Order: sequence, then C-alpha cells, then structure tokens
Amino acid sequence: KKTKAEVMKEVIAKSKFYKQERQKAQGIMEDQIDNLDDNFEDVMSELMMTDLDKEYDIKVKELQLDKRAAPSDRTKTEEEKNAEAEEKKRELEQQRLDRMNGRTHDALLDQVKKLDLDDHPKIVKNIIKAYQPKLAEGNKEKLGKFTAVLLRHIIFLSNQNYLKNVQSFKRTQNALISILKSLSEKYNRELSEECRDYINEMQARYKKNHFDALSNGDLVFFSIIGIL
Amino acid sequence: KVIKAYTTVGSILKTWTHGKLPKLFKVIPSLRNWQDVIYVTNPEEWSPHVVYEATKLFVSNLTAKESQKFINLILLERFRDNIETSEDHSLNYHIYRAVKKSLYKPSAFFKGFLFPLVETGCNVREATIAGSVLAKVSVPALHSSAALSYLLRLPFSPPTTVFIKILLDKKYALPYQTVDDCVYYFMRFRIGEDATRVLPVIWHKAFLTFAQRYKNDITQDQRDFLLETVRQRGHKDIGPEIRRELLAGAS
RNA sequence: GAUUGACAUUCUUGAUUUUGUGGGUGGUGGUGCAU
Repeated sequence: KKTKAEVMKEVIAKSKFYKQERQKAQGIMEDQIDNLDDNFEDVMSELMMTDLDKEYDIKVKELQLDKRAAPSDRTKTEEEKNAEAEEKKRELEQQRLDRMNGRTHDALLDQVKKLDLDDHPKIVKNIIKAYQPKLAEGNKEKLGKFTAVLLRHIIFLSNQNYLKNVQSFKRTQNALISILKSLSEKYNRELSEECRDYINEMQARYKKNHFDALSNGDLVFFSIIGIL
Repeated sequence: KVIKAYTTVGSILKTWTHGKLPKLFKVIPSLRNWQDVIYVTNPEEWSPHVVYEATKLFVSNLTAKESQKFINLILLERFRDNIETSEDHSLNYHIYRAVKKSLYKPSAFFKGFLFPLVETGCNVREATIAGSVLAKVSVPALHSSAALSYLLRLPFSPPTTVFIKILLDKKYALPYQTVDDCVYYFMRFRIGEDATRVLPVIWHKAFLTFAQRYKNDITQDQRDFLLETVRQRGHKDIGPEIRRELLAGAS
C-alpha cells in the first residue's frame, strides 16, 4: 500500500501536469492561430507612432580615448613561489625517474641576416621572434618553420671559418643556444620533426661517404639535443 | 481597443511550462504599442520560463527608452519581490539565466538595472548575490570602467563597496580615470568618514584586493598616501603583503 | 559589416564586437561566535 500510494500519487500529479501542459500548448496554438495576423485589424486603429547617462557615456568614451593597464594576473608571496617551485621540481624529477624506469624558410634567414658577423645575428633572430609571437593571431607555421631554420642555421654555421673572431663566435653561439632552448621549450612538436629528418639525412650522408660527410657541426648537434 | 487575445496569453503564461510562443508576442517589437498592450495584459502573474524568453525578446528590442519602458517599472521590482518572498533567499536559476540573457545589450544597461538597484531595498546579501551574477558572465569593459567611476562617485553604502570590490577582483587593465578614481576614494575616506564611520574587515579586504595588483600606475606620492592609509588603518593582515605591493609596483 | 530578433530563403537590431594568443578554478554553500 505504501508503494501503491507513491505510484498512484505520482501518476495522478503526472497526469495533471500532462493535462495542464497540453492545455497550455493548445492555448498557445489557438491564440497564435487567432491572434498572429488576425491582429491586423487592431494594428491600425489603436497605434502609437539623460544627463547621468551622458556622464556614463562620457566616461566610457574617455576610457576609449585613453586608458592604461594592470601588471600581471595575480598577487602572491615568494613563499608560495618556493612551494610551487619545489612542487614542479619534485613532479618533474619523479616523472623523469618514472620515464627512466619505464619569416624564414631555411634560406630566407640566410638571405635576410647575411650582413653582419656575430652579434647582430642573435638580435635579428630575436627580432623575428618579436615579429611573430607578439602579433601571433595565426602564427604557427611561420613559428615552427623559423625554429627549424634556427636549428639548421646553427648547423650550417657551426663549422665554417672559426679563425676569425673566436670569442664573438663563442658568445653568439652560446646566446643562440640559450635563446633556442628558451623559445623551443614551448615548441617541441615542430622542432623534433626537423631533428628526425636531420638524422635521416646524415645517415644518408654516411651511406655514401666513408667518413668525410661527418661535418663537425654534428658534434654540437648531438650536444644541443642532449641539452634540450 | 486592442485585439484582446491577451486574456488567453496571460492565462497560459501565468503557468507556462514548455513549448512555443504566440507569435504576436514574438513580433511585439514590430508593433508600435508594446507597452500599451502589456499594460492591458497586466502580467503581475508570471511564469519564470516566460520571464526568460520575454527578456530574450526584450533584449532583442531594448534601447535606453525601451529599457525604461519595460525593465525599470515592473520586472526589476518583480525580481525584488522574488528575492524578498523567497524565504531561504533562493533566487532561481530561471531568474539568473534571465539576467544573463538580459546582460547582453550594454547601451544603457546602467540605467537598465544598476541605476534602480541602488534606489532602495538593497541589503548586503542581495548585493553579494548581484555582484556574483555580475562576475559570472561577460561584461562590457569600458562600461565596467565607467561603472566603477560613477558607483565610486555615488554615496557610501556597503552594497556599493562589495559591488566595487567584485568589479576590482575582475582583474582589469585599469585606465587612468579609474586609478584617479581610486586615489580620490582614499581621499574620500579620511578624517571624510574616519570619525563619522569605522571600516571593518569587509572594507579592509576590498581595498586589500585593490592593492593586490592595482598599482601599476602609481607614483611615489601615491605610494606615500597609501603608506599612511595603512598606517591609519592598521589591521593584522596588512604588513608584509601591502609592504610587498608597495615594493612591487611601478610608475 | 561584428553580432543580435527572423515574416522558409531575406530584412526590424550595431561593437555587447568577431578570431586567436594566453589565463583567473567555479561560491545562491553547511559548522562555534552577540542575534
């Protein structure tokens, strides 16, 4: 009798709700079909044919003329910074332990920045990086392209003629590797394809030549992928 | 007279549940007599579903004048009757999503709801509800700046302080006008309303959440009067963090 | 010419834009204290 009470009362109020909803939909349908364009009789007989608001619009237009900005996104302590730093360190160290246990089109950068010697090259690379990623509303293919061009560029730069300014070479290649790693932290999935193709093509270099296709940029190629 | 099927429309829209709408009440924009015809429908009765779809069509035909025509006479105060008559103060998801469909047209939404909600009857609980439903969804940015401007030049009410507190944990990119507005907010609270009022932890957290990162257009005399602001209003939770934002901010 | 209302395709709204690049978690909450 308890289950019949629940079932009977719910079916009774459910049928009441269904009858009421069907009646309301029928009223909407009939009132539509008798008042939609049947109100064209009354459409012509009976017809009908800010200082604080201007202050608010003035403030809106003044902010539209001149504004400024807010620093960065948040406010928190260096203790929380050290906590999150140790958290990221512990997570990445345990992840590496678990992994152990189980603009430029490869000659356009040459044609562009084949002017100065060493210091301006990193500056032109940073200028191309500032050109792409700042206004990057669609910049992905040019992005990954000039990552690949920077890798190939240190490849065809690393062993040309190093008996000119050695320390300028050393500082510009060190700075080039720092800026390469620091930009390619966010971009692995376009650079690693080019590294794979470089492996596949230096194997074909070794396939023909006995030893002398092993240009001495391959040493620093192995070194920089061991860096990144 | 009007064509007067509006008895049938009012009878079905008293307890409307689900389905389709009468298309005279869909093309009620393109007939010249919308306010004069709802004045003879007289829907003091309401369904929350037709509140939602009616404010959808009312956004589709609201300007300043139309917003004054419908929303500033009976529907805002119907929302007020809903919050006072809800005994546990449960303003429904119906009413809330009606407000979120209502918040679209920003042309005179200030006089649409924010001008007549500081009329009377706004307590701090209705105020934190209204600031919550404002901070939920999309907002006009320049009108948020203008809103902070006029609501800070408005007289002092703790509903307006929690309003402006939510509008400043919006985490904006602040114009000069609103930064100068906040430094004369400090010039407004002085020995102002330091002897005539006292400001506990809610006002404290309001200006602390201002000073979290709202400091990137601040020179050294502004740092000096913020320094004597906290020196006058010394709480327990000011020292390291507001000294940190004082050493953190720039010009 | 962005989005809004669509008289099934063709006109009554106007920067709330639109798209990316990023990114804050999202509070109509319960539980001592003066009510």
